Amino acid sequence: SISRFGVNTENEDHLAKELEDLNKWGLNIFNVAGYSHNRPLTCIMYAIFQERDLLKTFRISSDTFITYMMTLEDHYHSDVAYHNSLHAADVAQSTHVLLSTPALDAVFTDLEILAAIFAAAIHDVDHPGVSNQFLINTNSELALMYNDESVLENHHLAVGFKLLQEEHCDIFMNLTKKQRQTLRKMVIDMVLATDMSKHMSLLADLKTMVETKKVTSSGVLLLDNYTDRIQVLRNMVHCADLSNPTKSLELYRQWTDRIMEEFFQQGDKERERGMEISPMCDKHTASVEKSQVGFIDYIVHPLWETWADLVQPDAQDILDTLEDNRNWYQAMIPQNRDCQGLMEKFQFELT
Ligand SMILES: C[C@H]1CCc2c(sc(NC(=O)c3ccccc3[N+](=O)[O-])c2C(N)=O)C1
Ligand SMILES: [Mg+2]
Ligand SMILES: [Zn+2]
Repeated sequence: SISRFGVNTENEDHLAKELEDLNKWGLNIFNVAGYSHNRPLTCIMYAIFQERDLLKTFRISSDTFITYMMTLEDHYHSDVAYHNSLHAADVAQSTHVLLSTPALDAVFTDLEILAAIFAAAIHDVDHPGVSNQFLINTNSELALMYNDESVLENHHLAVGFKLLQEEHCDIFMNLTKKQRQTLRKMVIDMVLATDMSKHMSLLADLKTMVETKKVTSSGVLLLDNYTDRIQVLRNMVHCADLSNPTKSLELYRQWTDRIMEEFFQQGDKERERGMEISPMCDKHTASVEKSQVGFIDYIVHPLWETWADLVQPDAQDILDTLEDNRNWYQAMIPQNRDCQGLMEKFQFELT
Protein backbone atom coordinates (compact mmCIF):
# COMPACT_ATOMS: atom_id res chain seq x y z
CA SER A 1 0.00 0.00 0.00
CA ILE A 2 1.68 3.13 -1.51
CA SER A 3 5.49 3.96 -1.60
CA ARG A 4 5.75 7.69 -0.65
CA PHE A 5 7.76 6.26 2.19
CA GLY A 6 9.08 3.73 -0.32
CA VAL A 7 7.44 0.87 1.59
CA ASN A 8 4.07 -0.91 2.07
CA THR A 9 2.04 -0.07 5.14
CA GLU A 10 -1.42 0.14 6.72
CA ASN A 11 -0.56 2.79 9.29
CA GLU A 12 0.87 5.65 7.29
CA ASP A 13 -0.39 7.88 10.08
CA HIS A 14 1.71 6.00 12.67
CA LEU A 15 4.64 5.58 10.25
CA ALA A 16 4.63 9.30 9.53
CA LYS A 17 4.35 10.15 13.23
CA GLU A 18 7.30 7.93 13.93
CA LEU A 19 9.39 9.40 11.02
CA GLU A 20 8.86 12.87 12.52
CA ASP A 21 11.79 11.90 14.78
CA LEU A 22 13.95 11.11 11.72
CA ASN A 23 16.58 13.64 12.73
CA LYS A 24 16.67 12.68 16.41
CA TRP A 25 18.55 10.22 18.54
CA GLY A 26 15.19 9.17 20.07
CA LEU A 27 13.64 7.83 16.87
CA ASN A 28 12.23 4.36 17.43
CA ILE A 29 13.35 1.99 14.55
CA PHE A 30 11.38 -0.87 16.12
CA ASN A 31 8.27 1.11 15.43
CA VAL A 32 9.36 2.07 11.91
CA ALA A 33 9.97 -1.65 11.46
CA GLY A 34 6.49 -2.61 12.67
CA TYR A 35 4.85 -0.03 10.42
CA SER A 36 6.78 -0.89 7.22
CA HIS A 37 6.09 -4.63 6.76
CA ASN A 38 9.57 -5.09 8.25
CA ARG A 39 11.43 -2.94 5.73
CA PRO A 40 13.03 -0.67 8.32
CA LEU A 41 16.19 -0.39 6.21
CA THR A 42 14.52 0.54 2.89
CA CYS A 43 12.14 2.87 4.72
CA ILE A 44 14.69 4.77 6.83
CA MET A 45 17.23 5.05 3.99
CA TYR A 46 14.52 6.39 1.71
CA ALA A 47 13.63 9.01 4.34
CA ILE A 48 17.20 9.95 5.13
CA PHE A 49 18.12 10.49 1.48
CA GLN A 50 15.06 12.71 0.70
CA GLU A 51 15.75 14.58 3.94
CA ARG A 52 19.35 15.29 2.83
CA ASP A 53 18.33 15.99 -0.83
CA LEU A 54 20.78 13.18 -1.70
CA LEU A 55 18.73 11.60 -4.52
CA LYS A 56 18.72 15.05 -6.19
CA THR A 57 22.34 15.85 -5.61
CA PHE A 58 23.40 12.52 -7.12
CA ARG A 59 20.66 11.97 -9.71
CA ILE A 60 19.45 8.64 -8.28
CA SER A 61 15.94 7.67 -9.32
CA SER A 62 13.37 6.70 -6.68
CA ASP A 63 13.02 3.32 -8.46
CA THR A 64 16.80 2.67 -8.70
CA PHE A 65 17.11 3.61 -5.03
CA ILE A 66 14.11 1.53 -3.78
CA THR A 67 15.17 -1.37 -5.99
CA TYR A 68 18.66 -1.39 -4.54
CA MET A 69 17.69 -0.80 -0.90
CA MET A 70 15.06 -3.53 -1.12
CA THR A 71 17.72 -5.91 -2.47
CA LEU A 72 20.25 -4.82 0.11
CA GLU A 73 17.57 -5.37 2.82
CA ASP A 74 16.87 -8.83 1.33
CA HIS A 75 20.59 -9.63 1.92
CA TYR A 76 20.40 -9.24 5.70
CA HIS A 77 19.39 -12.65 7.18
CA SER A 78 15.97 -12.31 8.85
CA ASP A 79 16.68 -15.47 10.90
CA VAL A 80 19.69 -13.86 12.58
CA ALA A 81 18.57 -12.23 15.82
CA TYR A 82 20.72 -9.03 15.90
CA HIS A 83 22.62 -8.65 12.62
CA ASN A 84 19.54 -8.30 10.49
CA SER A 85 18.12 -5.27 8.67
CA LEU A 86 16.79 -3.55 11.78
CA HIS A 87 20.42 -3.21 12.95
CA ALA A 88 21.55 -1.82 9.63
CA ALA A 89 18.67 0.72 9.63
CA ASP A 90 19.52 1.77 13.12
CA VAL A 91 23.20 2.32 12.34
CA ALA A 92 22.28 4.21 9.15
CA GLN A 93 19.83 6.43 11.02
CA SER A 94 22.33 6.93 13.83
CA THR A 95 25.04 8.03 11.40
CA HIS A 96 22.58 10.46 9.88
CA VAL A 97 22.15 12.10 13.29
CA LEU A 98 25.86 12.11 14.14
CA LEU A 99 26.53 13.75 10.80
CA SER A 100 24.23 16.62 11.81
CA THR A 101 26.10 17.42 15.00
CA PRO A 102 26.76 21.12 15.31
CA ALA A 103 30.54 20.78 15.83
CA LEU A 104 30.67 19.16 12.35
CA ASP A 105 28.53 21.79 10.52
CA ALA A 106 29.56 21.88 6.83
CA VAL A 107 32.80 20.05 7.59
CA PHE A 108 32.04 17.21 5.13
CA THR A 109 31.35 17.18 1.37
CA ASP A 110 28.12 15.78 0.00
CA LEU A 111 30.17 12.87 -1.30
CA GLU A 112 31.46 12.06 2.20
CA ILE A 113 27.90 12.34 3.56
CA LEU A 114 26.71 9.88 0.91
CA ALA A 115 29.57 7.45 1.60
CA ALA A 116 29.11 7.43 5.37
CA ILE A 117 25.38 6.74 5.21
CA PHE A 118 25.86 4.06 2.57
CA ALA A 119 28.66 2.40 4.55
CA ALA A 120 26.38 2.34 7.63
CA ALA A 121 23.59 0.74 5.61
CA ILE A 122 25.77 -2.03 4.16
CA HIS A 123 28.24 -2.52 7.03
CA ASP A 124 26.80 -5.86 8.24
CA VAL A 125 25.12 -7.16 5.07
CA ASP A 126 24.78 -10.94 4.69
CA HIS A 127 26.04 -11.41 8.23
CA PRO A 128 25.62 -15.15 9.12
CA GLY A 129 25.28 -14.44 12.84
CA VAL A 130 28.70 -15.82 13.82
CA SER A 131 32.00 -14.10 14.51
CA ASN A 132 35.17 -13.75 12.41
CA GLN A 133 36.96 -16.03 14.81
CA PHE A 134 34.20 -18.66 14.50
CA LEU A 135 34.54 -18.54 10.72
CA ILE A 136 38.32 -18.82 10.89
CA ASN A 137 38.33 -21.79 13.33
CA THR A 138 35.82 -23.65 11.24
CA ASN A 139 37.69 -22.92 7.98
CA SER A 140 34.80 -21.09 6.34
CA GLU A 141 35.10 -20.20 2.62
CA LEU A 142 34.98 -16.55 3.71
CA ALA A 143 37.99 -16.88 6.01
CA LEU A 144 39.98 -18.62 3.25
CA MET A 145 39.00 -15.98 0.69
CA TYR A 146 40.07 -13.06 2.95
CA ASN A 147 43.11 -14.60 4.72
CA ASP A 148 41.48 -14.45 8.20
CA GLU A 149 41.62 -10.63 8.11
CA SER A 150 38.43 -8.66 8.84
CA VAL A 151 36.71 -11.59 7.20
CA LEU A 152 33.12 -10.52 7.58
CA GLU A 153 33.80 -6.84 7.06
CA ASN A 154 35.53 -7.67 3.72
CA HIS A 155 32.44 -9.75 2.83
CA HIS A 156 30.01 -6.90 3.76
CA LEU A 157 31.85 -4.67 1.25
CA ALA A 158 31.93 -7.27 -1.56
CA VAL A 159 28.17 -7.86 -1.12
CA GLY A 160 27.03 -4.24 -0.71
CA PHE A 161 28.96 -3.27 -3.81
CA LYS A 162 28.14 -6.38 -5.82
CA LEU A 163 24.43 -5.54 -5.53
CA LEU A 164 24.92 -2.29 -7.44
CA GLN A 165 25.16 -4.56 -10.52
CA GLU A 166 21.65 -6.04 -10.17
CA GLU A 167 19.07 -4.81 -12.69
CA HIS A 168 18.03 -1.27 -11.74
CA CYS A 169 20.26 -1.18 -8.66
CA ASP A 170 23.15 1.05 -9.55
CA ILE A 171 22.51 3.97 -7.22
CA PHE A 172 25.98 5.32 -8.17
CA MET A 173 25.39 5.10 -11.90
CA ASN A 174 25.41 8.91 -12.20
CA LEU A 175 28.54 9.62 -10.18
CA THR A 176 31.71 10.56 -12.11
CA LYS A 177 34.42 7.92 -12.31
CA LYS A 178 36.38 10.01 -9.88
CA GLN A 179 33.55 10.34 -7.35
CA ARG A 180 33.00 6.61 -7.55
CA GLN A 181 36.61 5.67 -6.77
CA THR A 182 36.67 8.18 -3.92
CA LEU A 183 33.36 6.87 -2.53
CA ARG A 184 34.63 3.24 -2.75
CA LYS A 185 37.83 4.13 -0.86
CA MET A 186 35.93 5.90 1.91
CA VAL A 187 33.29 3.17 2.36
CA ILE A 188 36.00 0.45 2.46
CA ASP A 189 37.83 2.43 5.12
CA MET A 190 34.63 2.92 7.15
CA VAL A 191 33.40 -0.65 6.95
CA LEU A 192 36.80 -2.11 7.78
CA ALA A 193 36.74 0.12 10.85
CA THR A 194 33.62 -1.57 12.17
CA ASP A 195 35.76 -4.67 12.98
CA MET A 196 35.87 -4.64 16.80
CA SER A 197 39.45 -5.94 16.78
CA LYS A 198 40.42 -2.41 15.68
CA HIS A 199 38.47 -0.68 18.49
CA MET A 200 41.49 0.11 20.64
CA SER A 201 43.64 1.47 17.73
CA LEU A 202 40.68 3.59 16.63
CA LEU A 203 40.23 4.90 20.08
CA ALA A 204 43.92 5.80 20.57
CA ASP A 205 43.94 7.72 17.33
CA LEU A 206 40.67 9.51 18.27
CA LYS A 207 42.27 10.60 21.51
CA THR A 208 45.23 12.13 19.66
CA MET A 209 42.78 13.93 17.39
CA VAL A 210 40.92 15.26 20.47
CA GLU A 211 44.05 16.42 22.23
CA THR A 212 45.23 18.59 19.28
CA LYS A 213 41.84 19.71 17.89
CA LYS A 214 41.03 23.25 16.74
CA VAL A 215 37.59 24.86 16.57
CA THR A 216 36.68 27.93 14.58
CA SER A 217 35.51 31.27 15.90
CA SER A 218 31.99 29.84 15.58
CA GLY A 219 32.86 26.68 17.54
CA VAL A 220 33.17 24.19 14.70
CA LEU A 221 35.89 21.56 14.28
CA LEU A 222 38.66 22.48 11.88
CA LEU A 223 39.42 19.46 9.71
CA ASP A 224 42.53 20.30 7.75
CA ASN A 225 42.74 17.52 5.15
CA TYR A 226 41.29 14.28 3.72
CA THR A 227 43.14 12.22 6.32
CA ASP A 228 41.53 14.15 9.20
CA ARG A 229 38.04 13.88 7.68
CA ILE A 230 38.03 10.17 6.94
CA GLN A 231 39.32 9.55 10.46
CA VAL A 232 36.41 11.43 12.04
CA LEU A 233 34.16 9.50 9.67
CA ARG A 234 35.48 6.08 10.50
CA ASN A 235 35.04 6.89 14.18
CA MET A 236 31.54 8.19 13.60
CA VAL A 237 30.46 4.94 11.98
CA HIS A 238 32.13 2.80 14.69
CA CYS A 239 30.31 4.99 17.23
CA ALA A 240 26.98 4.45 15.49
CA ASP A 241 27.69 0.68 15.41
CA LEU A 242 28.26 1.04 19.19
CA SER A 243 25.33 3.32 19.90
CA ASN A 244 22.77 0.84 21.20
CA PRO A 245 23.72 1.48 24.79
CA THR A 246 23.36 5.26 24.42
CA LYS A 247 19.67 4.99 23.38
CA SER A 248 16.64 5.11 25.67
CA LEU A 249 16.47 2.10 27.92
CA GLU A 250 13.28 0.97 26.14
CA LEU A 251 15.35 0.53 22.96
CA TYR A 252 18.60 -0.78 24.49
CA ARG A 253 16.83 -3.60 26.35
CA GLN A 254 15.56 -4.81 22.99
CA TRP A 255 19.00 -4.56 21.36
CA THR A 256 20.45 -6.48 24.32
CA ASP A 257 17.94 -9.30 24.06
CA ARG A 258 18.75 -9.63 20.40
CA ILE A 259 22.58 -9.72 20.55
CA MET A 260 22.42 -12.08 23.55
CA GLU A 261 20.19 -14.45 21.55
CA GLU A 262 22.57 -14.26 18.58
CA PHE A 263 25.57 -14.89 20.89
CA PHE A 264 23.81 -17.88 22.47
CA GLN A 265 23.08 -19.27 18.97
CA GLN A 266 26.81 -19.13 18.12
CA GLY A 267 27.65 -20.79 21.45
CA ASP A 268 25.34 -23.67 20.65
CA LYS A 269 27.09 -24.22 17.36
CA GLU A 270 30.38 -24.08 19.22
CA ARG A 271 29.17 -26.53 21.89
CA GLU A 272 27.73 -28.81 19.22
CA ARG A 273 31.13 -28.83 17.48
CA GLY A 274 33.21 -29.57 20.55
CA MET A 275 34.65 -26.08 20.53
CA GLU A 276 35.51 -23.80 23.40
CA ILE A 277 32.53 -21.42 23.80
CA SER A 278 33.32 -17.75 23.13
CA PRO A 279 32.73 -15.24 25.91
CA MET A 280 29.11 -14.18 26.46
CA CYS A 281 28.06 -17.00 24.11
CA ASP A 282 27.31 -19.75 26.66
CA LYS A 283 23.62 -19.50 27.69
CA HIS A 284 24.23 -21.80 30.63
CA THR A 285 26.72 -19.41 32.21
CA ALA A 286 26.25 -15.90 30.88
CA SER A 287 25.13 -12.99 33.08
CA VAL A 288 23.75 -10.20 31.05
CA GLU A 289 23.86 -7.61 33.82
CA LYS A 290 27.44 -8.23 34.82
CA SER A 291 28.38 -8.28 31.20
CA GLN A 292 26.55 -4.96 30.60
CA VAL A 293 28.52 -3.11 33.15
CA GLY A 294 31.87 -4.47 32.00
CA PHE A 295 31.05 -3.81 28.33
CA ILE A 296 29.97 -0.25 29.03
CA ASP A 297 32.93 0.54 31.38
CA TYR A 298 35.62 -1.03 29.19
CA ILE A 299 34.37 -0.49 25.60
CA VAL A 300 31.36 1.85 25.15
CA HIS A 301 31.88 4.64 27.63
CA PRO A 302 35.61 5.19 26.88
CA LEU A 303 34.72 5.66 23.20
CA TRP A 304 31.62 7.88 23.67
CA GLU A 305 33.44 9.95 26.24
CA THR A 306 36.08 10.68 23.58
CA TRP A 307 33.55 11.40 20.87
CA ALA A 308 31.81 13.75 23.35
CA ASP A 309 35.18 15.46 23.73
CA LEU A 310 35.66 15.82 20.01
CA VAL A 311 32.27 17.44 19.52
CA GLN A 312 31.63 19.09 22.90
CA PRO A 313 29.12 19.95 24.25
CA ASP A 314 26.94 18.33 21.53
CA ALA A 315 26.99 14.71 22.83
CA GLN A 316 26.28 15.42 26.53
CA ASP A 317 22.77 13.90 26.45
CA ILE A 318 24.14 10.76 24.78
CA LEU A 319 26.73 10.37 27.52
CA ASP A 320 24.02 10.94 30.19
CA THR A 321 21.71 8.29 28.81
CA LEU A 322 24.67 5.86 28.58
CA GLU A 323 25.50 6.40 32.25
CA ASP A 324 21.81 5.95 33.25
CA ASN A 325 21.54 2.70 31.29
CA ARG A 326 24.77 1.45 32.93
CA ASN A 327 23.45 2.22 36.40
CA TRP A 328 20.16 0.52 35.54
CA TYR A 329 21.99 -2.81 34.88
CA GLN A 330 24.41 -2.22 37.73
CA ALA A 331 21.46 -2.03 40.16
CA MET A 332 20.47 -5.61 39.30
CA ILE A 333 23.83 -6.88 40.59
CA PRO A 334 23.97 -8.20 44.11
CA GLN A 335 39.57 -5.39 36.76
CA ASN A 336 41.89 -6.47 33.99
CA ARG A 337 41.17 -10.07 35.00
CA ASP A 338 37.52 -9.03 34.79
CA CYS A 339 37.91 -7.54 31.28
CA GLN A 340 39.58 -10.65 29.98
CA GLY A 341 36.37 -12.03 28.44
CA LEU A 342 35.89 -8.91 26.34
CA MET A 343 39.54 -9.01 25.24
CA GLU A 344 39.14 -12.64 24.18
CA LYS A 345 35.87 -11.93 22.42
CA PHE A 346 37.03 -8.88 20.56
CA GLN A 347 40.66 -9.99 19.78
CA PHE A 348 42.20 -6.52 19.81
CA GLU A 349 44.95 -6.29 17.12
CA LEU A 350 48.19 -4.43 18.08
CA THR A 351 49.49 -1.76 15.56
C1 LIG B 1 25.98 -7.57 27.38
C2 LIG B 1 25.73 -7.22 25.90
C3 LIG B 1 25.04 -5.84 25.77
C4 LIG B 1 24.89 -5.30 24.33
C5 LIG B 1 26.07 -5.62 23.44
C6 LIG B 1 27.03 -6.51 23.82
S1 LIG B 1 28.22 -6.80 22.68
C7 LIG B 1 27.50 -5.68 21.62
N1 LIG B 1 28.06 -5.35 20.38
C8 LIG B 1 29.05 -6.03 19.74
O1 LIG B 1 29.55 -7.04 20.20
C9 LIG B 1 29.55 -5.46 18.47
C10 LIG B 1 29.84 -4.10 18.36
C11 LIG B 1 30.34 -3.57 17.17
C12 LIG B 1 30.57 -4.39 16.06
C13 LIG B 1 30.30 -5.74 16.16
C14 LIG B 1 29.81 -6.24 17.36
N2 LIG B 1 29.51 -7.66 17.36
O2 LIG B 1 30.05 -8.27 16.46
O3 LIG B 1 28.70 -8.11 18.15
C15 LIG B 1 26.31 -5.11 22.14
C16 LIG B 1 25.53 -4.17 21.41
N3 LIG B 1 24.21 -4.08 21.62
O4 LIG B 1 26.03 -3.44 20.58
C17 LIG B 1 27.08 -7.26 25.13
MG1 LIG C 1 29.97 -5.88 11.73
ZN1 LIG D 1 26.97 -3.52 13.05
